Amino acid sequence: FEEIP
Amino acid sequence: IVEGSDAEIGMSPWQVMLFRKSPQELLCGASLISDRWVLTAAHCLLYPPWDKNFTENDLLVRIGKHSRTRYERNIEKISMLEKIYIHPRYNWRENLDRDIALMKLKKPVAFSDYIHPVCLPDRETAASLLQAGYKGRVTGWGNLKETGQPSVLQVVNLPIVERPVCKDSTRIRITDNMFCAGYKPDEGKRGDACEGDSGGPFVMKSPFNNRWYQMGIVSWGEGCDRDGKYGFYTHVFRLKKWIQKVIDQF
Amino acid sequence: ADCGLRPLFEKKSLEDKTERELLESYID
Ligand SMILES: COc1ccc(CN2C(=O)[C@H]3[C@@H]([C@H]2C(C)C)[C@@H]2CCCN2[C@H]3c2ccc(C(=N)N)cc2)cc1
Ligand SMILES: [Ca+2]
Ligand code: NA
Repeated sequence: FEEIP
Repeated sequence: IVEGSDAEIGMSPWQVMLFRKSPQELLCGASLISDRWVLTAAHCLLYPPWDKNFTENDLLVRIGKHSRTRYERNIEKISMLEKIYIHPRYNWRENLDRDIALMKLKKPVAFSDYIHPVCLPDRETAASLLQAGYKGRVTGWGNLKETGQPSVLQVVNLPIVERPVCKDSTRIRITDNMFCAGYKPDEGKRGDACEGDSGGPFVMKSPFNNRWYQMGIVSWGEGCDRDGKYGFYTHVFRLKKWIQKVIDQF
Repeated sequence: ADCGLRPLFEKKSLEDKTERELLESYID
């Protein structure tokens, strides 16, 4: 998963 | 979803991803039923045989998503949980009876092209639509095969199966709070939910008022897309008195 | 009041690629 801000 | 296809943009705007914070992973599907309430399977939050017992702080709700792994900037919304409500008679000890849970969000989510609530059926909706042969729709970011993972949300349409056929396919005791769906060996077509999809919605489009209704929740199965087996779903209408009681009280 | 009506489909009177399959199964 791409990191969440 | 096994033997499904890529969803269209905005095809399932009620679709919710339940996302574990640490480590980062897909936990389950779920659905948006109002600006503040999310519906899922109880087994997504509580299953003591596998030491599963999530608290509100363990997970996040991601809404309006299409891509499985990407952070969909300016599109998806990320929400925190205020409180989890598990059906008090959820039977994880025997046969997973009443496999249903609610999550109240810390703040209401704004609706958009990509984010919009599904309807819940009433008695008449359930009587009209919950018939053997009638097809509903299952969506999720789960496994593509029993034994990888999709780039985008997957969709499959599946027929409701006669209760005797559901009963005869399994050694498990089936209750009135469950139904099963899927194609038979002789039908040639295929498709099922799988790991990652559970908790997600089984929906039907009423031909009387052209609205989508969530008739089922992805509950349990034996493998995924096996010949002679069917996916089992929580019967949403049968549990609606509980849903209403929780929303009315809290 | 607006539940179950999709902004990108029912709201603008567009159909998705497989919703007809569902309608065709509702034979009563
Ligand atoms: C009726 O009694 C039971 C039947 C099956 C199971 C095993 N389980 C399932 O089938 C679902 C659940 C697990 C548990 C945690 C519910 C896990 C968590 C991730 C996915 N998996 C669920 C699951 C749900 C649907 C299908 C399917 N339609 N093939 C296959 C699996 C456990 C109890
Ligand atoms: Ca049996
Ligand atoms: Na099957």
